[PDB]
Amino acid sequence: IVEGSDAEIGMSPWQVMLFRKSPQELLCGASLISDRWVLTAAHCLLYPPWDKNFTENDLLVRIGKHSRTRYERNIEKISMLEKIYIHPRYNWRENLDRDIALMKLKKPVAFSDYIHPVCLPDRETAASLLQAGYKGRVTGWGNLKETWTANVGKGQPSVLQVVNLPIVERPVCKDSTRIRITDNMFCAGYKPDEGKRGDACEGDSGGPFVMKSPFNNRWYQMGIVSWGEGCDRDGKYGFYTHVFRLKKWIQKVIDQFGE
Amino acid sequence: DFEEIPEEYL
Amino acid sequence: TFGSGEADCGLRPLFEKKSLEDKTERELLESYIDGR
Ligand SMILES: *C(=O)[C@H](CCCCC(=N)N)[C@H]1CCC[C@@H]1O
Repeated sequence: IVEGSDAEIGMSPWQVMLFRKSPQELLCGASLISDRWVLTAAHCLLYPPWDKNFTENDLLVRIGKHSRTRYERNIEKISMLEKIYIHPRYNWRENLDRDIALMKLKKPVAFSDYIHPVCLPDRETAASLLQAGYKGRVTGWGNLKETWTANVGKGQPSVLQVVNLPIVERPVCKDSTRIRITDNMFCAGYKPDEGKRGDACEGDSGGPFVMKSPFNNRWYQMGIVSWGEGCDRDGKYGFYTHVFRLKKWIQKVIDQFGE
Repeated sequence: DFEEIPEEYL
Repeated sequence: TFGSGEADCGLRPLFEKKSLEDKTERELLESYIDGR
């Protein structure tokens, strides 16, 4: 996260780390949506242009964390994957449309003060809250400064970072880029004029864009960190997978097994 | 860069 | 069943459950046409 701040403890108990186990590295963020299911971006697992194709045994999920690099000994839980599910129409050839994947955990995590699932939006929550100008919140352990152009100024955080960003109008989104934007995406970020900055950045992909409902005070995940051009570049915006538009597939796959 | 995790996780 | 279990979703043990607010959540709520 670029221009964010350190998260408080327990501020985002659904945040998950996607961790590969050899070499040990952070791949991406993710989110806990029940005791056995994790949501992330499909491009974290599967991206043929770069010969990226992770399977279950390649990966660990780490839940309950705050420190990026510490093994957080009586706090985090580490889990193994039993099944990865990518959207059958994820478009990695062109524009990362339907950039979504579900992961089944080998066995359920227990909740705690540090581990708690986020809600998924329904129609009226989506309708009400997904409006330009409304702010949501993005969290992650990715770079603090632009890294598809690998950067200094500090580099990597020690703790989970947070930033709050406005949703932007679709015309301005589509006018900022040459990429074809779909209805399964939205964009977010401040405009060049507004004074404030901030963005997700490398290593943040796959993580939650969340909003808090003013009607029932619950946190809902509205987006997944999906893509962008650079990090925090003026006149560019982050793009997020639209979680409500792909909710039938999510329900479908967690109903089919589903046991 | 990461601290060592327990070998029951690999 | 209820949700996927929860039901309890999106209420954080250390914040909403204890009626405590985080440092920046007012910024979000104030952008939602403030409210009143
Ligand atoms: C994910 O970590 C990044 C980009 C996420 C931030 C995009 C932005 N809002 N500037 C992906 C970029 C290429 C592969 C990475 O997974």
